[PDB]
Amino acid sequence: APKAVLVGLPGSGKSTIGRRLAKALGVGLLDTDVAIEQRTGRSIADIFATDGEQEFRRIEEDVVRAALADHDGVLSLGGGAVTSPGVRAALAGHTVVYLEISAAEGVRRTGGNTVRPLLAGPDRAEKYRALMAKRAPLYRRVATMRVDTNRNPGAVVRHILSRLQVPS
Ligand SMILES: Nc1ncnc2c1ncn2[C@@H]1O[C@H](COP(=O)(O)OP(=O)(O)O)[C@@H](O)[C@H]1O
Ligand SMILES: O=C(O)C1=C[C@@H](OP(=O)(O)O)[C@@H](O)[C@H](O)C1
Repeated sequence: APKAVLVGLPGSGKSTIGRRLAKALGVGLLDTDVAIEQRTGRSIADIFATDGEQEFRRIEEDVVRAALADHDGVLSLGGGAVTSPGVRAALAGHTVVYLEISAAEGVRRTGGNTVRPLLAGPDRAEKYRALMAKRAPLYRRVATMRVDTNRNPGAVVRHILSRLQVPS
């Protein structure tokens, strides 16, 4: 099972922190979005565009569940994976690091030309707020560790490592 599962909104630092945390723990990084792409042979964007969000979530849930069983490193979940009840259920018992970000910094971090089905213009800020407001309690319910990332990646990682190692 994963040493740590990373959850957070897009732009919260999953890929950055994941790479750095993985390195620090001497383990591999798996991103569930990449495994979805690997397994389906299809882009995340095409599944959304053609098949729709709900089929995406079921695929995503299956991939999350397998990864929770087969991956021994740091696992990062796509931002909406916690909207699925069965994903939250499967996360029970795991080490789950919620990377928290404010709207304004998250907006700022997600601004370039990455294709994002649920966060395209115009009005990305509005859309970011709606995703944050809706998902905050969902991230909170699965998290075993809340990490404010609004700090330096290196710092965030030292904090995570520390908190993985010692009693509450
Ligand atoms: N702890 C942090 N503080 C400030 N900026 C960060 C931090 N972690 C990541 N970033 C920045 O946020 C952007 C997106 O980070 P990323 O790791 O791709 O988030 P996610 O993978 O959750 O979408 C990048 O520009 C990255 O440099
Ligand atoms: O917010 C979401 O629901 C999504 C976030 C993406 O993952 P990241 O959070 O890694 O960008 C990806 O799974 C898809 O576009 C849906």
